[PDB]
Amino acid sequence: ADFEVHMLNKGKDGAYVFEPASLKVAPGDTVTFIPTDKGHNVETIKGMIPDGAEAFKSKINENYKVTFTAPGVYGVKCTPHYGMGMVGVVQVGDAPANLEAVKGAKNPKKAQERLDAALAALGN
Ligand SMILES: [Cu+2]
Repeated sequence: ADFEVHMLNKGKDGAYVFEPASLKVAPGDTVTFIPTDKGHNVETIKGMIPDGAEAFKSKINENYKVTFTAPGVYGVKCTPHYGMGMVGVVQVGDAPANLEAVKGAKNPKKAQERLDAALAALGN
């Protein structure tokens, strides 16, 4: 199944957001990160991807489709706006096994606030 996450200057959660900021998908599903506003990218956060995955990094303004295969929780960031909390969480599968590793990953304060909230939104 194919899902879409927008990269926005403004959304329901404030400035510089992925919308939705939390998304649960099945293994083998895809997510397209859409440059609805310009100036953003999407890339893997360090320490917030499960074993079996591959890190990725899109270019600014690239409409970027990722197939998520390895079960677990994934943090993603926009590099331009990481410091502003432009992050998202994709959960692949149920009962993610890498929660404690991803909760311990270090992030800018605004990013950590948003990640903690997305994780809790997901019931983690
Ligand atoms: Cu951005």
